[PDB]
Amino acid sequence: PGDQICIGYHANNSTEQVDTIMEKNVTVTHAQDILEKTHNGKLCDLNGVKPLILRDCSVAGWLLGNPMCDEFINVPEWSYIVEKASPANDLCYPGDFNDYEELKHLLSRTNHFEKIQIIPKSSWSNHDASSGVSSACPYHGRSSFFRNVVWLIKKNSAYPTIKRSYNNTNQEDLLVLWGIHHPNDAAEQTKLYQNPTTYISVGTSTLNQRLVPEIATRPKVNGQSGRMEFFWTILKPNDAINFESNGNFIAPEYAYKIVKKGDSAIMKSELEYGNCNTKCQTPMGAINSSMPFHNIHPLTIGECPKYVKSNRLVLATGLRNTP
Amino acid sequence: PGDQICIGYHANNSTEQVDTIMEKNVTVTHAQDILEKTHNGKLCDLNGVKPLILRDCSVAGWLLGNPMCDEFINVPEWSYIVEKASPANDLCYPGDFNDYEELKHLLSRTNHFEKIQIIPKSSWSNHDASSGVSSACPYHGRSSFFRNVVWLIKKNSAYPTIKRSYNNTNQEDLLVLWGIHHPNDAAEQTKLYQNPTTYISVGTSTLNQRLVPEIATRPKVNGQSGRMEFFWTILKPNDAINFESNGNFIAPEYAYKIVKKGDSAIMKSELEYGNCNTKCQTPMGAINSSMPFHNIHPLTIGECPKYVKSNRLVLATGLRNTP
Amino acid sequence: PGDQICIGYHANNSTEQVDTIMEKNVTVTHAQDILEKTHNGKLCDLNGVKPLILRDCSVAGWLLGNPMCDEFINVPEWSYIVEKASPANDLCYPGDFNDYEELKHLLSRTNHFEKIQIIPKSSWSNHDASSGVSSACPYHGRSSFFRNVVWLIKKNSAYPTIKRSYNNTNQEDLLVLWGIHHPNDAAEQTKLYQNPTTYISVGTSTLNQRLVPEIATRPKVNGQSGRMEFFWTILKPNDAINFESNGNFIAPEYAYKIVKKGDSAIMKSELEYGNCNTKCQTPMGAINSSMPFHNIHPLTIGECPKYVKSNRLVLATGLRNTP
Amino acid sequence: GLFGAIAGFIEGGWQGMVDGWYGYHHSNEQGSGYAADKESTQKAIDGVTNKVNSIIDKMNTQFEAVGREFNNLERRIENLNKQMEDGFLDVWTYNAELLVLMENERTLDFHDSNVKNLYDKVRLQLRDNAKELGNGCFEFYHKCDNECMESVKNGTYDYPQYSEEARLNREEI
Amino acid sequence: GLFGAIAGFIEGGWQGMVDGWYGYHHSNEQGSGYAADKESTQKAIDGVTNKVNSIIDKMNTQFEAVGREFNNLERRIENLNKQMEDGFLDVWTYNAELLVLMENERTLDFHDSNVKNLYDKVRLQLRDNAKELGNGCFEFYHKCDNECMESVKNGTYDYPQYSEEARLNREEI
Amino acid sequence: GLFGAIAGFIEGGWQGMVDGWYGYHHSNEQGSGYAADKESTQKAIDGVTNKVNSIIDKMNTQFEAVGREFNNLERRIENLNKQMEDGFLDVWTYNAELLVLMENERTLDFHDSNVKNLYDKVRLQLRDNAKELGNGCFEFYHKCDNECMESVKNGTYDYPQYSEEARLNREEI
Ligand SMILES: *[C@@H]1O[C@H](CO)[C@@H](O[C@@H]2O[C@H](CO)[C@@H](O)[C@H](O)[C@H]2NC(C)=O)[C@H](O)[C@H]1NC(C)=O
Ligand SMILES: *[C@@H]1O[C@H](CO)[C@@H](O[C@@H]2O[C@H](CO)[C@@H](O)[C@H](O)[C@H]2NC(C)=O)[C@H](O)[C@H]1NC(C)=O
Ligand SMILES: *[C@@H]1O[C@H](CO)[C@@H](O[C@@H]2O[C@H](CO)[C@@H](O)[C@H](O)[C@H]2NC(C)=O)[C@H](O)[C@H]1NC(C)=O
Ligand SMILES: *[C@@H]1O[C@H](CO)[C@@H](O)[C@H](O)[C@H]1NC(C)=O
Ligand SMILES: *[C@@H]1O[C@H](CO)[C@@H](O)[C@H](O)[C@H]1NC(C)=O
Ligand SMILES: *[C@@H]1O[C@H](CO)[C@@H](O)[C@H](O)[C@H]1NC(C)=O
Ligand SMILES: *[C@@H]1O[C@H](CO)[C@@H](O)[C@H](O)[C@H]1NC(C)=O
Repeated sequence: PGDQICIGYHANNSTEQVDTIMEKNVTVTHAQDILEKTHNGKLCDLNGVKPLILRDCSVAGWLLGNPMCDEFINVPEWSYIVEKASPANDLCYPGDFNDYEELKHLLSRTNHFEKIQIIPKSSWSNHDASSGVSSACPYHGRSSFFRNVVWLIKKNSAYPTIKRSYNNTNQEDLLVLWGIHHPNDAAEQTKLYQNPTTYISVGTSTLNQRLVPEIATRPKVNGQSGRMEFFWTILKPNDAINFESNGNFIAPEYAYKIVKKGDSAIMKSELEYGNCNTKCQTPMGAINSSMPFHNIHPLTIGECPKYVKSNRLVLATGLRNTP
Repeated sequence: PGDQICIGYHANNSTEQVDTIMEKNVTVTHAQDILEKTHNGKLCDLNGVKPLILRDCSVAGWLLGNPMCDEFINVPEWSYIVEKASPANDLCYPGDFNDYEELKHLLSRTNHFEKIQIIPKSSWSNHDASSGVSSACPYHGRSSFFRNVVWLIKKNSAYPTIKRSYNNTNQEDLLVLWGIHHPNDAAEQTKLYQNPTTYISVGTSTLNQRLVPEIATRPKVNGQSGRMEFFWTILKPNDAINFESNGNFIAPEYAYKIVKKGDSAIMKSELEYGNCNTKCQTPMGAINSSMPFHNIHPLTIGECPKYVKSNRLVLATGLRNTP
Repeated sequence: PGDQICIGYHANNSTEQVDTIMEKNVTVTHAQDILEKTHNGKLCDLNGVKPLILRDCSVAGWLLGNPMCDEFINVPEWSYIVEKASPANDLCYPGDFNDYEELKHLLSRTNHFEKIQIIPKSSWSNHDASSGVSSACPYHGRSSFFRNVVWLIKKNSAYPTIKRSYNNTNQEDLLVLWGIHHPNDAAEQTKLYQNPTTYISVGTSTLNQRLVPEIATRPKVNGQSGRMEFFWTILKPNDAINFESNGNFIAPEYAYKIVKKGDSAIMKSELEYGNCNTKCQTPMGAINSSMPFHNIHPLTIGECPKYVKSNRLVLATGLRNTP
Repeated sequence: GLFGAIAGFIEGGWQGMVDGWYGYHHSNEQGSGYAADKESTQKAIDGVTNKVNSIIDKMNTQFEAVGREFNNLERRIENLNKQMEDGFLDVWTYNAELLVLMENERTLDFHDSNVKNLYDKVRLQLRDNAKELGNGCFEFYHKCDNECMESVKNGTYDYPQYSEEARLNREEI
Repeated sequence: GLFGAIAGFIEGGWQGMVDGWYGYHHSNEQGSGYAADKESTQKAIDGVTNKVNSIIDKMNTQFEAVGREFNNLERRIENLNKQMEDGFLDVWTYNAELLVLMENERTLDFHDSNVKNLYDKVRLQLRDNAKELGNGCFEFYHKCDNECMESVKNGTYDYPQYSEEARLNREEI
Repeated sequence: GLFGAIAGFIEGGWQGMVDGWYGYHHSNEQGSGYAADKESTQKAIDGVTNKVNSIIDKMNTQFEAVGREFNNLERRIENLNKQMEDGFLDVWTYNAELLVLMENERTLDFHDSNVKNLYDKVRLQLRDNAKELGNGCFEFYHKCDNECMESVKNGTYDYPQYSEEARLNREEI
């Protein structure tokens, strides 16, 4: 009999469901997904700057210059570094890298190393800078050695005291590597470096250490039963490093200019380059998303969504939809 | 005069109170307590697996084999480990246990040690393995020494160079302990091991050390003014450990096979066994609860409620009760 | 025209704004600011106990007694300690301070040092305790040295073996400092301490160490090319410390009695005293507030509001105001 | 409360209704008695139960403290470790305490809302066929037998069936 | 929901209404049709959009995990570091998941409130010039053309204008 | 807002009313004036005061940053330490900012609700003895002197006292 007006609300064919405290799977007209769950599964540039992918080399193998890591003899500026879990080409000659992790940390705060010759191998007039070579570090079928560091061995049955010094004349910090050799027994000791008891002394404005070789009988690792122990320091732009040793010294030839310090990272991932580009990278792959969250992997680099462990994050935006 | 219908809500004789942002102590018809506040004040077995209770022994005392710790010569599998705050029976002969904390950590990731004789005490033909004994380490009132480790002493005024080697043929990691003796003076040095300057070198695929005893005069601790320094390493399944020494060597006799690795813990508690069983254990006692929260103690093991610092957590479930 | 009653709500000329999840800048009738944003820019006493301001001396400079740090020869009980980012007077003679951070930490748990002479400087009858002085540590233009530690040098071309001992008879812990000198070459070694090859051994109920000087040629820092390495220990109330050395020993003269243990801090700030008193202190200034939050600096000491990184925290208490 | 029903326009609960949280008290010629609205009660029970279960669920990934040991020269990381543990313990204690306080407040208002909705459910059915006494009770303008009472309670009130006898009773008033 | 409108006294939404969240369905002699209430709809769009943006803004200072490596004798601090990283991930996951739950609920009740308020906006205008059917509809006591309808929608209904036309239709029935 | 009263069916607040949050404006032959409802204003004051204190209280077990030093070969743990301190600072900042945003919304809605409740308190008393103008006012179907007004304000309105003169004025219109 009469005209009427009704108040009502939207409804549609949406199936989007949403959770709240009191009810779960509440179908709604409109929702916004805020959780990213997909990546391209490849390693990419970070804003157009290529990462340093070590393939089968470890950071040590790279810096020390394991002959099987020649791929990296001169690496350009990088955004991040990718290292496999258990790289095959690590220390070809068995041993240790002192404060290795503290060095990897310093690497992750770095984007550019420029290799420079700090002590020419040719300049070792009174020692043998050529037989310092092992089958544990094979190159092209013949015994070789770490390329940035030199295994000085006695010449004409005499090992004169070494007193070499390098003054950093660059404007950059420079990373210097050196090492000490731990022989198997006193015979081998006398065989390689004439003197029976030796030391390696290093001096810097801040550094002062004197390393002495610790002989022991060890199982053979990569054929060798001796060990080589590696050390490092950062030489400030106007500082100098002073080496004095009478044996067992694995001397530096090449050091690294720290050209660009910035924010970087060392990613553990097993995958390789994909020739793509992104603003956000993860160990499982890269992310191109406008979502505020993701559940891919916690360890990321670049402008990223915030990592969260959810399988699902959905905001209700519309209202309760009617069946 | 007329028929009527009323809308109303439940009420009862409840005195249960609940808190909110705007109001405190709100009597309510029904509430759920979600905070467990009681424990049995006892240390108990965890899911049918008894804990290892060290009583008055420390982990060092146990593993090195303090004679006052004979209860633990061959301990069965454990669920968790209980150690007092300041156990009396630690290192009976004074000294240090290197990387001890890192060793306790390894333990806490372990459930079962099977002790094995790695170097028989009988095999010391040209050294004295019988006089390595002290009143600081009393057995049954008689001077003795750590049981799993051997204090080798000169024989016929001679301490020949020792070269023992052990290859782990088991399928498990093996925990090997050894030591060095630091005497009071050059005299004591001579009296015990003939040779005046000594060393101990240990070799492994990964381990390389050469220890030299540091002679000094130190205060008397348990009568002794010398010191013993203990070391450990894990010997991987096809690896071998090489000892070479010409004095001050405290030799391994027994080592420990890591049979079961699991999730365990070293609970610091002053209490002892209770012959009971539980599913959740804390250093103050065990928890028998279905509450999602507890406030007994933060450090727990087993299926446990989540610890919280509240005195009270009660949810309103019913509605505001009327007086 | 009939009688009427209206229900309505308060309004005023208030302009205070407040934020909510759905709406920003909501003008409101009454509001409470709960964020404190102001400080007096001064370092003050903390509840009637004055702070220790190190000015340009570092903790090392203070404790070792750098000649330019005479202000701190006898410091009273303190509330907290203020040290600059890069204090000028640190180790005047170049070198290192062993476990320095752990020592700074122990300090932060301390309110009172009472300096004590443990072995008087005069008592070195058979060594030279007087030429142990350097130009690197100038006093008032005159060459001097650390005041609490003595640089023992050979006397009459002889450095007899040192055997000194001190038994803590006090009721308090005692902080003992000593050091070792690292010369430039074997020549200088003999020049200063007769014996060519040397050691320094320290013994305590808990401590056992034997230090050997590590010679190297280093760049000159403060004119000196040598290095001094400092060590510390806490001597328990009935324990004794035993020094034995034949050279390169930098001996203790003054040690520190820990009179008051409490809760303290080492504040890094560049500003100095303000002669005021407070219950809450920050490295940028002091706080007089009843606010539950502040945003000045995270590192605070005393009864303080909770630090938070917000620019604004304002609670609505009143209601939405009308234009 | 927020919705004006519980301890509001309905000033008090009924000890007498015991088979539920919300319901009716009727009064006709056949006699009076309490009865719970099964539907709105079950809805509330489901809501509160899911709420309780959701609170306990959200807390399964909470921090769990671990025993760790340190020596006299590891005081810094010892303290760092302690601050870390207390840090998370304080956060999660806040989270549990606050969550309970916040959802308690919402729960009380939730019940208030269920009641106010129940009252409105009846009111919107009865319209001018009954008088709002203003205390949660509606005085009928017609005869409401037990079956009629049951129709109001299960949302099947036939308004026009009683419309005429209601209208006539309104107008002699 | 909390406000009794959506899935309450207004049982069900309108598939037919497609240009907004809340609105009107009229039916007179000139014809019937759906029309969206733009102002109250826009107001919600403003509210929910700010809400989503404000949640996203509050989560920008979230924790970000960093790679750190440790050696075989640094197991304690390795474990401390993993416990801390997991600690914050768990804290921040809880924070997001709970905030989403809480605001989802409030967003649904917000809509319920917007509808209930729109219903009241009309009800409070029309008064005794129309009858509450009890299902979200108002049956008029007079003739309401398209011009009348547009006045109700924009809050310009003149109660006394029809009071007399309406009064007549009340009492003859 | 959520409850449709503040900035809703009651459009605008009163500058004139200064002794409370919610209250009345009456208008009879004896004169008009603003007056504060003591009960509802005080109840609100208690609620917000308790709220501010509960917020201040729950934040006392908050994280406290401590100075810790690390050297050039302790960069990893220095970094871990910074991440942890920053981590907790970020958590408590979120916790305070968010808690403030959330209770601010509810504080506003609490007031809105308080007004709608006060209005209903009066509405449920007066019933048909007055007409709802729809702007927060009730125009009486009788004469309400100052003492009658006072009766409405303190919840003691005698409906049957004015019932007959109200009915008479209802039926003449
Ligand atoms: C919510 O919807 C999903 C179905 O899409 C259910 O989610 C759980 O996980 C998968 C998803 O497909 C289902 O197969 C499981 O059966 C579900 N388990 C649970 C939680 O029951 C879920 O069942 C729905 N919610 C409820 C309470 O029924
Ligand atoms: C420890 O002992 C095992 C067992 O004899 C050694 O493993 C053997 O290595 C040889 C190569 O020399 C293989 O041909 C055998 O098959 C291995 N035996 C078994 C059963 O595994 C191992 O090399 C020894 N380790 C060391 C370094 O002493
Ligand atoms: C440091 O000096 C104290 C004080 O004399 C020594 O303790 C005393 O030792 C003697 C003999 O052992 C006893 O007769 C006294 O009764 C002891 N005094 C106390 C405190 O009871 C203490 O042994 C010394 N410390 C060291 C390491 O030599
Ligand atoms: C993001 O993804 C799109 C394709 O989905 C593509 O344009 C590219 O990968 C990214 N966008 C940009 C910024 O180029
Ligand atoms: C809550 O009640 C208890 C007594 O059971 C008491 O501890 C407390 O005072 C009450 N809370 C307040 C302050 O209202
Ligand atoms: C809030 O108000 C202040 C000025 O009073 C200003 O900083 C800000 O721009 C305002 N917010 C928005 C959303 O514009
Ligand atoms: C290094 O060389 C530069 C330039 O000749 C000089 O300024 C500096 O003193 C040297 N550094 C040291 C301490 O040897």
